[PDB]
Amino acid sequence: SDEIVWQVINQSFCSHRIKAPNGQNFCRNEYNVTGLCTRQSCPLANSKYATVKCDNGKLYLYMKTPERAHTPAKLWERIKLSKNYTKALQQIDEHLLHWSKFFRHKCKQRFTKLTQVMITERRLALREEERHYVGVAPKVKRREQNRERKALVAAKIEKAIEKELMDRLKSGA
Amino acid sequence: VLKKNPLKNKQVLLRLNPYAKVFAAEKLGSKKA
Amino acid sequence: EKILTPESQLKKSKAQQKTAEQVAAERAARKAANKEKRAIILERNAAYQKEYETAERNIIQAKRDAKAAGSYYVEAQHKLVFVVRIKGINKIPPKPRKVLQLLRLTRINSGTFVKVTKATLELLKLIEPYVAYGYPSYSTIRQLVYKRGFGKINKQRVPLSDNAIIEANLGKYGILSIDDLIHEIITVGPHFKQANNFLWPFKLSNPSGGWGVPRKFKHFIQGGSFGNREEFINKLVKSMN
Amino acid sequence: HRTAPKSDNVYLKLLVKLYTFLARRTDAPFNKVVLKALFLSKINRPPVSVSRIARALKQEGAANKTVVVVGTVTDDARIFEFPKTTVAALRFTAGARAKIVKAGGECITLDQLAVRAPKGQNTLILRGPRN
RNA sequence: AAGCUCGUAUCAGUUUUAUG
RNA sequence: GGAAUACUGCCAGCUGGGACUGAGGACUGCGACGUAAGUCAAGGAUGCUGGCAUAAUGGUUAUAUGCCGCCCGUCUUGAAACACGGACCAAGGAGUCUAACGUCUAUGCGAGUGUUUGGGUGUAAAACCCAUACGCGUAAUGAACGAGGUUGGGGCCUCGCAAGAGGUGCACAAUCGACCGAUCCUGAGGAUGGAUUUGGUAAGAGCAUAGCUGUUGGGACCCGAAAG
RNA sequence: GAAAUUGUUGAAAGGGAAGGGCAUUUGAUCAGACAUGGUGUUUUGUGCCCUCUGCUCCUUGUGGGUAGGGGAAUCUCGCAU
Repeated sequence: SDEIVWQVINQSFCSHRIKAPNGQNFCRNEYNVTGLCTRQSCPLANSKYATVKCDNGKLYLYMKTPERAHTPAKLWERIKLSKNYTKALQQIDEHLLHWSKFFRHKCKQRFTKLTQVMITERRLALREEERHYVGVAPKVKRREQNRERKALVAAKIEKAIEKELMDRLKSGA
Repeated sequence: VLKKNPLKNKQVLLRLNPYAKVFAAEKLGSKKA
Repeated sequence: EKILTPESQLKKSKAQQKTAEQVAAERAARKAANKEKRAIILERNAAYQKEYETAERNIIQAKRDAKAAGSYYVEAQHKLVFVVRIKGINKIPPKPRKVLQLLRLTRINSGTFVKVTKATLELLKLIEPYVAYGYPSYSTIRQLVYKRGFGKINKQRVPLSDNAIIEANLGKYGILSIDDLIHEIITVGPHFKQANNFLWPFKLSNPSGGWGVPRKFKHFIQGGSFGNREEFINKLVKSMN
Repeated sequence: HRTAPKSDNVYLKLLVKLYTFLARRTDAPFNKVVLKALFLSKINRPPVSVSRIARALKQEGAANKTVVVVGTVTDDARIFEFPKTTVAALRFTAGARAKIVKAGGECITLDQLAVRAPKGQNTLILRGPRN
């Protein structure tokens, strides 16, 4: 039963539970809509669930029902949302007919967040960066410091400058 | 959530003692013998 | 084919509609009752104001007639006194402390209305050094009930801010408004005890202008603070309040 | 001052929430009594023998009244003329269950009794001897 | 600390009254 | 002859100067203005303006200075005092284990309970099952005289809008009492008949496991006491 | 390569010693966007967009995946300027 599973996952070491310093428990399950391990939010403890996911740029409406609880292979019935904010929201509302207000509202919120996350193309389209984050290991740092000091010591910059000056102004102007 | 002290802020004062409006309009406080 | 609403959802909707109809009917009845009670409270307040004016005019006229006739006037005995704690909650002997606790004077600058009786007079005399009391006037009682008027509801100090609050608890004895409570307190009646018990003990601050004496711990008849100050108690309370 | 039970059983916790919900949303004293009894320890919840239930059934109108035992029902070999009645308890022993079923009666759980009697309709509560 | 009977008329480091 | 002023107390009278707080978070309520629409200082602040990315601002050290602060731990005596340790620092250091007897707590069974002394079995000190025995309890000092009648009793049902009235009642308490066996006598060898009461049954509650925890003996919270 | 401890350098303070707390000024010093868009419009080119023909998965649903031929003068359904 869901209640037994809900109790077994609240306590008794649910696999995906993150103990944040604030005390909030964060769920890392991909199918979760809020990412938090709470009631009516964890897909495992809820026979009926709805979430929005996307492999490619297309956004899908993943939903779960008790019918496929016996068949974990094809539990979710994803449907394409025909990417467009207004019509996608209308389609989500139509699909989630008579569903809980919580599920509908949070699915719409997840879809909106994912759609606005697609703006990442803006950063990729207008980046023209000349820095490209570079990491330097401490071992490389040591070889770039002690060797530099040795080169400076062996260079004899003052002596070289004096020799060059004594040569330039000894055979011409 | 917050206590509205009467004797000031006539708005709350009128909520209690509905005779306050009559008292003020009639100037009963300065009644003459 | 068309998707039909869940049967449980249909039952929930039917129950919600049926409950909402009753809620609207109750709201209309409550509005009508509130209007009627507001009218009743208005007429009661007018009657109480007229009664107070007539009483004061009669007292003054009786005093003047007694003066003119050459016969001494028999002033009515006082029946209501307000007692305010002066000393602290430490170093108090057990006997006065028990009386103060019985009077709900558990902290400094705290007071309550006490009925005047032969028995209560002895209690006040017992705790005379640690308390100051007098004869409150109508204005002081009204100001106290209006500003620091807190009622005791199911062991909770619910502030008094609406006639409905008083009516719910004190409506059994006919007290359905703050004005009714003030009238009962000032004019001791059959249900004075219940009204006094319902009111939470008053929490008063230090006087705005100060106690006015270099040493509080002395009899009021000798420049002190405690004792029995007949009329100066009103001024003391007003400064404290 | 008893507020919650010390038992870690999940089913007992579910029964406790159900009884608390019924008590808070029905104001029926019958639900409150069972809710309070649920928090009692094992020692405070002595078993109620089937013979004790049969003796208690001797009162008038026992057929129309169901019997509810907070603790566990234990079989008794000293009684054989067990009447036909519905018994609800947290646990039923094999012997007691067989005796109740054999005599034509029915044994149910606390939730079954609650659904059958949300406000304790014709419900009799029996407490076993303390010592 | 747990249990039962419970909210009262169970009482007072108080006062009067009564019996003396 | 006449008013005015001083003092006391009231104003649900009017109106300026200053300081802190902005708590709640879509409406449900008490209220006011308004014929109405609508508005409001009515169960907690809103609108506008000025400073800002080589920012605005914020954080650490000492000194600059308004005030306060006896040297830490243990132990004497009602207190302070006095007594014993402390030159500084890194590591170690102390209610830990076991046998028996118990309370509370949870589980499994329940008038039954305890697989593991051993055998079978085994992916091998791992995991699973128990033929007979054995520990505990299940019946007092015939329990049906009859597995008991009254008064209360958490609860249940009827009447009642409620107040309350009526019917039935677990555990548990008083009472009426009876009984198993026997006192205290008697006196057909010990029957019969009198006088008190006796500790409890009337319709079981225990077993094993696990956690905090109490007592006793074991080095027994750690070191240290003349020694045969 | 930790503390006690010792030496050099820099800074600060000091008349018969000091340390700590509430509280502010000062030097020195540290942190201080790899933030940068959003809205509806106005052109152009594309696509998962329009049109014709198709292939394939479950089970069958308010579905999923994937090709071939044509276009913008219907086109803001998204993307690009």
